[PDB]
Amino acid sequence: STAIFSDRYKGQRVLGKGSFGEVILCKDKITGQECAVKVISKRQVKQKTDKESLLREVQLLKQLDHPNIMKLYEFFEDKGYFYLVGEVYTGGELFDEIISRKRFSEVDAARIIRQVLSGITYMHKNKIVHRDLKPENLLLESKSKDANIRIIDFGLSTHFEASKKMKDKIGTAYYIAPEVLHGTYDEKCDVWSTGVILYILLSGCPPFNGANEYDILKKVEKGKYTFELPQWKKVSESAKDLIRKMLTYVPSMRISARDALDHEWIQTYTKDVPSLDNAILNIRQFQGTQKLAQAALLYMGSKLTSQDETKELTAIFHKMDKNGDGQLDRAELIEGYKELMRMKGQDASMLDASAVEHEVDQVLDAVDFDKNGYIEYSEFVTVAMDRKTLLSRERLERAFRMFDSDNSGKISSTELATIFGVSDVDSETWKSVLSEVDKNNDGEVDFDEFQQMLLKLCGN
Ligand SMILES: CCOc1ccc2ccc(-c3nn(CC(C)C)c4ncnc(N)c34)cc2c1
Repeated sequence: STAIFSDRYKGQRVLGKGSFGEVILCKDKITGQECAVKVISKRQVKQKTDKESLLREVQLLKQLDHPNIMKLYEFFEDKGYFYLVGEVYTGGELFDEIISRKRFSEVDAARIIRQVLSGITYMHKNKIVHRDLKPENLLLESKSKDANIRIIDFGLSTHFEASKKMKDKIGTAYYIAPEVLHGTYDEKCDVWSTGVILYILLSGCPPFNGANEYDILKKVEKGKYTFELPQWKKVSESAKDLIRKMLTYVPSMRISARDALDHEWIQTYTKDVPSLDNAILNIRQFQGTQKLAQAALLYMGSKLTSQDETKELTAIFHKMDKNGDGQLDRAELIEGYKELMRMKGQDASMLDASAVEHEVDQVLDAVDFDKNGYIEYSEFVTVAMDRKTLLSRERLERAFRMFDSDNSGKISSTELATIFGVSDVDSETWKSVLSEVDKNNDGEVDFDEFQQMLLKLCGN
């Protein structure tokens, strides 16, 4: 008989959203082992391969072992989902840690890139390609400072189709190898992606850039880039030589991961070296922008999900309310909330019956109602839904504050252009919405105004 994920694991909390699914911090019900589970919804993510081929890849991945590669422990599958259980890392994304440091030299970059190349080299030896390598897939193992980089998502993109949705696409275009765009690719695509990441570590700007996703993709496909920016004047010849070799257009002429590890630049800088201050500055701006556009798309999504789940939940309860007096008990609210999850797939957070009981009790305990009596469902619906959004509403706010590095209270129109370009919101569409909110021609918006624009960009 098939083994069941929630027989073995309980959810602690959501860690975040990555490629193909939500990632949840889980705990083994017997051993207390904490793990990070990536939950992939079959409704939302299509498979590329047969079951057979996926099972064999999983089995291989459970056996592979390298210090710069996320350890996979278990794999489960049921009717609606795939569950990929792996080791928890607590150090967060590499670039998030880099923006927090006072100095950053080529030696720091070389030590980072060596780790990435070492992980990749090993995976290539095992005939596993990443293809979607980017900064978000480089996690630090712990929150220490000599912490190792662990690369996540190796092998996934071969078996599951990427989302076409921008909220899931943010960041992808800078890093993708040109040959991946055209369909004929091999493991060399991962060296290209690393070259891009390295270019960014040493200058703070993407080598291939543009005002929207398609403009970025157009630059990538032409494959041309330069080292003419001022901050390249501070950088060694050997680093630009390696970059050139990694960003070589024709894959057969591009350096391999293994050979890159032997490059002069890696050798010299990983065994009287200035800080790259202008690069740190550009990376923190790049990062903040990426994080705010991401938060803007999630917020818009969250509002739409709420509009959808509010009405669904009310209809479920109306139906359930046989007598029609507006009064359900706690087990009924639970059955209805379950009914909502049965219909939805959005909550990886509500893995089993027991997580749903708990969530109901959280809402009741907020709403000043006794859990042992009968309850007005319309009031319960109102509180339950804010719970889900405000997470995104307060993360939106948090992300607006982090982007506003000067504590000015405002985002300029130029900055909005940048943010919406990354978010791939049409230029005349956002300006139009900004016209409707900025009637004083300040050419800038505060947080509430920004939020209002986003509500207008999602049909509110
Ligand atoms: C074959 C590789 O496929 C997988 C399988 C499981 C994963 C579990 C966690 C993560 C993961 N994703 N994230 C980043 C999230 C917050 C976006 C993690 N943070 C900490 N520890 C982790 N392990 C993760 C990625 C996975 C990728």
